[PDB]
Amino acid sequence: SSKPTDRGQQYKDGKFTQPFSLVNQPDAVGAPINAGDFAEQINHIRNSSPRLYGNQSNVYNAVQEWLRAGGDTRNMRQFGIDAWQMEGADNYGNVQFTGYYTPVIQARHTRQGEFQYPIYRMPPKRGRLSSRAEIYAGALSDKYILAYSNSLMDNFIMDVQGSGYIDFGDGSPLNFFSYAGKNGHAYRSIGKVIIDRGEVKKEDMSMQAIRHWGETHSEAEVRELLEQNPSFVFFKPQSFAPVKGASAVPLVGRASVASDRSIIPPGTTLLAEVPLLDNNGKFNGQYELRLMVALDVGGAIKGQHFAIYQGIGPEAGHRAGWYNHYGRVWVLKTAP
Repeated sequence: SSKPTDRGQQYKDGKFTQPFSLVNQPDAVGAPINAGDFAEQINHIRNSSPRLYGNQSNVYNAVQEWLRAGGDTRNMRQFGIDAWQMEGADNYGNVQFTGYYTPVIQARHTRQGEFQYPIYRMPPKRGRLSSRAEIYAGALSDKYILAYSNSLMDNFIMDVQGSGYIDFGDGSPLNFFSYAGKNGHAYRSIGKVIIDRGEVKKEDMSMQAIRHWGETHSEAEVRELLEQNPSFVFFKPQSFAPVKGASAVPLVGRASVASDRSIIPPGTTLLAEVPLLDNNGKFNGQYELRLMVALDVGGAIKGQHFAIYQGIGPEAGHRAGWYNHYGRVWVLKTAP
């Protein structure tokens, strides 16, 4: 018998042969520890997607009533809540949990250390003529610099997206910057370049592939590559815009996940025992009972697999990085 337990896998609920198994009562003790966050998450659905809210409020309401009353898994029945245990990837109830987050651009107000890569606001017409290479070489006046970032590649991802969040590190709130304009040069595919060079395989090309490539190469190498795209993007300050997933609903850290729309539709409520990790990123045998809502999707997120949205910034990125563990999940539904 081969039953590994190094990644959080457990084998105390027997074998499952159906995608969803209705349980008398979840094999989980205590109450969810993220009630507050869950309430905030539901509110976001009520305000940002009234159509989805109206389709799942029966579940949200029942769950909320259960939580205020105590939140003990042994008392869910009286609220009409049914718990459907997921089979897991190994058919033993072990569901795959990865992590994901919203990256932030670290920046400073003046050139210093690694922060040598300026992000610009719209310059006058004449200044807009310069190609990327020329701007890199100092074509634009310093007065149009919005911030000095520590990553040329991150600046390019931002160019493609059209917006991004900048963290100046001074404790102030995150600054959101949105599309303001562009230079006079047509863009060229950076993805295409690293493909024709045999750096990345055609099927592996994604924004994350380009992002990762920049992290493992020198700025000199990144600059050389980036210069192949003469287009350049200009930005403007914008009032904060909360991060939304594919359901167009603002995501709340560790209270929302990305899931397979085929087996777990958006708005679906999840009760999960999430494996706890330390600073090193290792499973210590401890679990966390959380309530989460499927509000996003992904290309590599299919089947008995959930990607827990960790939030925004470096801390969230650390958690989202070393996350590839297993836990138990019960879909909560109201008895028809």
